[PDB]
Amino acid sequence: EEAGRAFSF
Amino acid sequence: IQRTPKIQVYSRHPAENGKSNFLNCYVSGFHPSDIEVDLLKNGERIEKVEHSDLSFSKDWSFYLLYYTEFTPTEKDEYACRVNHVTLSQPKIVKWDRDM
Amino acid sequence: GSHSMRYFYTAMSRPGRGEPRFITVGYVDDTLFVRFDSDATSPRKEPRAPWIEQEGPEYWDRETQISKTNTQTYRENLRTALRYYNQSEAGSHIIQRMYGCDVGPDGRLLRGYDQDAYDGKDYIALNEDLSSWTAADTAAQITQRKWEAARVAEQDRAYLEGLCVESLRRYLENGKETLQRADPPKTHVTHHPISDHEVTLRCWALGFYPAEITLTWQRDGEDQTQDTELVETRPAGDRTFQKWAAVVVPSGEEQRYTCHVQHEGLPKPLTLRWEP
Repeated sequence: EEAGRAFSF
Repeated sequence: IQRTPKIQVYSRHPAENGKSNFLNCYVSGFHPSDIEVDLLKNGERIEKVEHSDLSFSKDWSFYLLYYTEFTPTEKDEYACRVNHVTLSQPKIVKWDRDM
Repeated sequence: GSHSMRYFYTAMSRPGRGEPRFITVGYVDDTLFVRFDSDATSPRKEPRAPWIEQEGPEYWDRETQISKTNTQTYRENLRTALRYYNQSEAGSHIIQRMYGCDVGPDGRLLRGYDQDAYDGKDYIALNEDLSSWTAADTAAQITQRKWEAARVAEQDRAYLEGLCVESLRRYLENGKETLQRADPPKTHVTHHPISDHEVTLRCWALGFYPAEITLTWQRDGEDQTQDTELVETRPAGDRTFQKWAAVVVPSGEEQRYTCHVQHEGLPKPLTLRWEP
């Protein structure tokens, strides 16, 4: 399972 | 900046004339990800070749497998033809059953 | 044995040809289990291994939503990198992400990862401590400061210690027939004269899983790294991998050469020779 959300650079 | 593909052309199982197999062309170590790969039978493009989903190695370079069913004979010659931004001309690698 | 779960993102801009394509693939060890492609007719997370097919419809909707959100995030990330590197809007660029977890035989976390590249070069990487970052340059430092301010590393750590190991544990059990089976290489040495007094010995490994393998030639018990031609380990297409190592040897001297094979599927390392 993936993490809840990725993050903005 | 940019990295040129390594190319291997080979079968899924040891080749036996008249026995159904898979013909593979594995391209790897390349960057950027756009790449053009054909499988050739006696110099002509095989239709409906499939490929794996775009993946990459620990060094961020990409790899893809292109493949198709084929039944080798003594007479038929096979090859993989690859173009990429790093190459002037398409590169052709012939299938040799001992490679 | 030890296991890994990894997700790989590739986000590729293509000015003049629509919005950047976003592809996610997920792997346990060397087995692909899920994919997402923003260029698909109806983009969804899709199963690519039989043992993941039992996950319920809520799993698929949640995972799909995550990828749709990340498509947007990584497209934004592409625009941002253009700014940080003072680049024009005309060229095509790539951001890649790898994140995931390694576990030991007991299933406890051995190591977590979350790192990115820009145009094939390191950009930023979560350090092994799961609390601090390594930025490759002054552009990535701006991302680092933003991630420190937002406590991103703490969020990664919670994922990597929690859901990452827990879901990988469930996958290993659900897929135990395959994920926890090692297939040893089928091996043989071939012999082909190049000329009157040179022969190629080629040591073959076929049909093995996982991909990790070691193949070496020795001459009178000493390693021949420099004289060995070693191809990259390559996928057969039936889940298994292939590799060979070749050495050119003087005719008459074949028996001075031994091929050595180590693989997890082998109880002990193998030694083989050309067997006329």
